[PDB]
Amino acid sequence: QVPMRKRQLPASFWEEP
Amino acid sequence: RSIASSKLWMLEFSAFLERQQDPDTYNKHLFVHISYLETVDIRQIYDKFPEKKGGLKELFERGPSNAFFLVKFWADLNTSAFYGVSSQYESPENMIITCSTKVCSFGKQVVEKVETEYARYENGHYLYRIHRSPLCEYMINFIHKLKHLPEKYMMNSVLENFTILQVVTNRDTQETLLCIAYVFEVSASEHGAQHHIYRLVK
Repeated sequence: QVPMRKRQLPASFWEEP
Repeated sequence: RSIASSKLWMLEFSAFLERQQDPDTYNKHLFVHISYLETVDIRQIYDKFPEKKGGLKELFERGPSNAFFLVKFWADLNTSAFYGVSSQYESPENMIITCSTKVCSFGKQVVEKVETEYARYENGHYLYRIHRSPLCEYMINFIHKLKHLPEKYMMNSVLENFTILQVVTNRDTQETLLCIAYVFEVSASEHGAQHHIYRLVK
């Protein structure tokens, strides 16, 4: 299982509005 | 701009808890709520959703690509009781559409619901609606289990392998009208439900 935060996602993905 | 393809536009989405105090008084708690868009490489999420047969990779390859979105929810879990889901769509065409919703644990489908919805004409366009559809038992228990985990790190760790895939289709032509992938976190104590919406590409 490759953790989601090591995948290439926009930084917004962990920035809760 | 919005969760909209050429032929369908999602106007509203919500999952809720409803309580009846007295015959004239109701209370409602929204778990999640939707009323320029960054992109996400769809290859980054393939393993979170089922493949092989009617898979997410197969669906995107057949396209159209302008119909594939990813929604990230920070869900508000801060709460006889009715658990429901409501959604509303708009289209410039009068069609008969089908909504397939698949709940997945570890990329493995676990619940599937198909629904057919018909249009109502309004001011030049066509509305489709799911109203107060009962949340199925798997989801209700999953929410209760989430709320019993010892800390938010365990809830969010569990939620990393929880996804929902929604495919909306024209029932006649079998064209994909909207495809939405849902990923989840728990919102941080007094933040309320929040979301980001992404276009899925490549």
